Amino acid sequence: DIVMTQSPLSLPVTPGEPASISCRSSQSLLHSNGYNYLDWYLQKPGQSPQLLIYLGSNRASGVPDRFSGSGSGTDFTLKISRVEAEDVGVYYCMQALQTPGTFGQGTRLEIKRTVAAPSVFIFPPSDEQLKSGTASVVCLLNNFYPREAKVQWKVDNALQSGNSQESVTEQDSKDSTYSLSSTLTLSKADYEKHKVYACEVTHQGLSSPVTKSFNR
Amino acid sequence: IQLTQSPSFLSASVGDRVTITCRASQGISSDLAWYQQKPGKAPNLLIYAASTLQSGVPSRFSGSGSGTEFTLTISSLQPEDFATYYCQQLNSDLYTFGQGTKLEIKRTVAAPSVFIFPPSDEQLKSGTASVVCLLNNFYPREAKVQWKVDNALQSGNSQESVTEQDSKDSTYSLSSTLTLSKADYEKHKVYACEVTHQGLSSPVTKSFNRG
Amino acid sequence: TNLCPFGEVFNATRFASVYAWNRKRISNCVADYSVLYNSASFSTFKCYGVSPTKLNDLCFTNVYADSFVIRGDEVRQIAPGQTGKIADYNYKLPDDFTGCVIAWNSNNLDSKVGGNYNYLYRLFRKSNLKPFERDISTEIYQAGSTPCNGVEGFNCYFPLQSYGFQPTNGVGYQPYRVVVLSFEATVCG
Amino acid sequence: VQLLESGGGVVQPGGSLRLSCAASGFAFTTYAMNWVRQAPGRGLEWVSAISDGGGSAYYADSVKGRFTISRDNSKNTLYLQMNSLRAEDTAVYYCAKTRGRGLYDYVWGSKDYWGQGTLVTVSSASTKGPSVFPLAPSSKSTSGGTAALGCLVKDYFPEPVTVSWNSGALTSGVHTFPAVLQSSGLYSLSSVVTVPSSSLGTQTYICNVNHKPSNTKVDKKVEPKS
Amino acid sequence: EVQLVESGGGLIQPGGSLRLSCAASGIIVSSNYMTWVRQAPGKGLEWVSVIYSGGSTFYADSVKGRFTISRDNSKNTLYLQMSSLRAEDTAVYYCARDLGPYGMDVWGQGTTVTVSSASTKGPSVFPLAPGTAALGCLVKDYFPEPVTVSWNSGALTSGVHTFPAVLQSSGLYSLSSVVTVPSSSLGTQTYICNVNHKPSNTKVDKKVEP
Repeated sequence: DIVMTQSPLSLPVTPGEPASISCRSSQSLLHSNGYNYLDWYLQKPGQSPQLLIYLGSNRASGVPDRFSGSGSGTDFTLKISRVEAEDVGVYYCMQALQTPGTFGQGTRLEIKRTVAAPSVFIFPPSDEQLKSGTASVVCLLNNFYPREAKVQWKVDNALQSGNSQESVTEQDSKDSTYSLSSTLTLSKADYEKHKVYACEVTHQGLSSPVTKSFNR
Repeated sequence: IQLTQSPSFLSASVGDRVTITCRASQGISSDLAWYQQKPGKAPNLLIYAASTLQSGVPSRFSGSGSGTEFTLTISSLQPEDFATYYCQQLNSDLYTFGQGTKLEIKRTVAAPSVFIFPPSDEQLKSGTASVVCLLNNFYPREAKVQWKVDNALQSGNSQESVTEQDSKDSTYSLSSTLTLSKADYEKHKVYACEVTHQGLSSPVTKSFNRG
Repeated sequence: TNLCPFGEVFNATRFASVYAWNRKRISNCVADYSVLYNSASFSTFKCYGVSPTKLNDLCFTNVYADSFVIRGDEVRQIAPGQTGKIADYNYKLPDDFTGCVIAWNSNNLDSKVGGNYNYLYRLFRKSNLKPFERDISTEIYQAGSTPCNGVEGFNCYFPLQSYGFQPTNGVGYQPYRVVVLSFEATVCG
Repeated sequence: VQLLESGGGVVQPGGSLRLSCAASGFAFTTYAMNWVRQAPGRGLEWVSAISDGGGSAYYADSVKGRFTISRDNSKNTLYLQMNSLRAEDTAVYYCAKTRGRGLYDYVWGSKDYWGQGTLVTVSSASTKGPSVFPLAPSSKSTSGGTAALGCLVKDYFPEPVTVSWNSGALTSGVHTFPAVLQSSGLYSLSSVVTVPSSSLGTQTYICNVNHKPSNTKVDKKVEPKS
Repeated sequence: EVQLVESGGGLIQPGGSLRLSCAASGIIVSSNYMTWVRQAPGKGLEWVSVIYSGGSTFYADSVKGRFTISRDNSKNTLYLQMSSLRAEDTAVYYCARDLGPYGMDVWGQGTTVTVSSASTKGPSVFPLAPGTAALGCLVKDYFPEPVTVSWNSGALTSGVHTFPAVLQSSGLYSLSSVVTVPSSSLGTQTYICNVNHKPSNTKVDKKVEP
């Protein structure tokens, strides 16, 4: 099997700046007739891969002119002359020569933007979820940058350790922001033994951490 | 088969989304192409098979359509994108085109700069005199030009010429040519070119005196 | 003892692309050549030797039924002495053709919503076919000076193209099943 | 050009399923086709390719024997039969058409258009349609402001679950979150959306949760509390 | 690399005849659908003629029996023989490689055929004499088109405006080329307009002083 290694695996870029991703193969990919059997695929969040470059430096149909591939034999480069927010995704190289088609590990292209504070929101349990025995308090962090933030669950001013779960979206293609949710999952029994549920959130776009709360 | 484009003329600003359509009269599946023609140049292929971008063409062009309704979209207009655009039926033994759609760049108002040029003496030896008024770098396209010999509005002895849009600031230029014989050129002294335009709070006049 | 089996080629469920046209031979039978001419279900029924009536008043050495699909607008090329993309690169009748061409609109079977791309014609070929020649090659066609080295791309075209039969097509651009009868003793009237 | 994929769901380990890919808008009979797979958060790995009219087929050595790829040109459909399935074969499965038709445009090579993707999960099963619970609008006023409302989709198996809002009319503001696996092997995701705080009185906000592998289309109106 | 280069158009008397060439490189003319397309002043695109790689030839009805399309493979050239010319054959003629489902992708730069009775006349080129100042070149009374105007043999192209030719009552053309310059350039720089009128083989360079 041909080994493909890209570098780097994480490419943070500012819109309007160039980006460039290097691929290297263990075996030469030159000529099955004079061309380089190297392809570049992009996978936007939630979508299928799309072809960008084939046979080394040929732009696929409809791919923007800002995309370009170069190199020969064993060292290949994909270049984005000007990165746009809609370019966020994972970029894979692939060899198209020998029978086991093999890809690189992928290059996660993250988009750098101005610091944005989240809007925080807190959601009480459904009643129909209490006709089940379990209660889920939910905290939402909406449209923030960068992805670095943690939220602390407090019940009656008593911080919580083992109930929370977190989920993050991937970088929005328009705003370039992130959103995350955190779900406290308790039992009707212990949800109803308490009064004030806080969600305390610390991020780079505040000095004072924000705290949203509801009383039962 | 006959191909009808609409609008025939169209105006939009840098950055707008623009959409042109082509109606086919019988139903041609996906066999449609779009061409751009800059003034003085040959057509370049933009789209083939209704939606496929031709290699090299920027990605702000795109086609959709099938059957009898084809659409050409420029998602974010550029100053260089003024041209005439044509559809074409592919796989047609008559190679049928549409009538064309002329696209112009809309821009903020720009007032003209006026200049007036007495005839050359090199020219006056031949018995015809050409007085030339220049209006430079304005928008929108047309202004009124009034010639005054002495102080008498002329009529029926002038000709205008306009340029195409400039490819980056999108302005126009204009030359009015007043034409008379050497005899009448020498009957009068004050030659004036009065210009009315949208960027002008009042008409500006440009004069000179024979001698 | 029995009918020539024109139900095998006329009422056949699938038809062939024109570049790879099908051909049935017809031997040792008798063929009622006026249940086709008096059908009236055929948009086209031309003959080029002698008449559809005096044809079933004769016997021949052997009879050929060539079948294929084309655009209705291209049927005018299935005839001796024609030119165009179909007569040059796909199916070519000889100047001295003795036989009958039959064609009917087939838009209900061979058209599809979204286009039916299974019917293909040959678009690119350096030189004209000979009469009754079948070319099924798919070698990349070299349109420029540089050899293509087996890669589809610029000046390096796949030779077969698709009729994208969609139902909303104008009738000249709709699919037409065609059958050609050739005559050169085994079958008669 | 479309590559719409069918099949997919759960199959008990060691068992068998068949993916289908229905192609439209292109020659198809003239092109080679591939299958590519992605394990959740793991990168792409190629699986198999088949030529123009069957005839030639290739496979990665990890699947030679159990997986067989075929196509039927008359029906414009590509296929992938799977056998002896593991937990290492749980993945999203992509059909893709190869770009060129020249000899040296290898049948396993450049992949021009890819299908949506169909997820095939493999485990001692659990196949339950979810409980949908409202997430009650987080108000500050109703003259103005912005409010967040949403849908908890709790306890489901397998993946995926799809969420739409007002059946598709509402799309700006929407964040559907990546599912999480909890202490039990059940999944849970939240969808949320931001809307003008003032329009909570004039427009009805319904989330259309469609977990189809348990035929569980649910349509819960989400209304405020106090 | 890949280009079509045409030639052969000009002034021609009605009922007369004229032949256009289209030299190709990169593209092999005998291996392609080559078409001729024409565009009449201010009008749309009209297909004229096509020649298949295998030999066949087709014409628009307005042109049958007067035009002949052909090629010389040894020089990789396409030809349009035009005979018995009419006044509605005045146009810019383009050659173009046709690719069926992909469109016409390669075009020549075009050649202009002008069918007229009138006589070639070369222009007289008088000057337009002069912060920003304007100066310019008046190209009067020529036939037919086109006149080309440059300024210092290309050394000056900024602020240049060359208006399109207007037809006068006499039936001759006139245009003017103008340029804007800083006012202090007048007594340091030299301003020379270069007028070529290929049809009468006239070239004129004229210095423009205050």
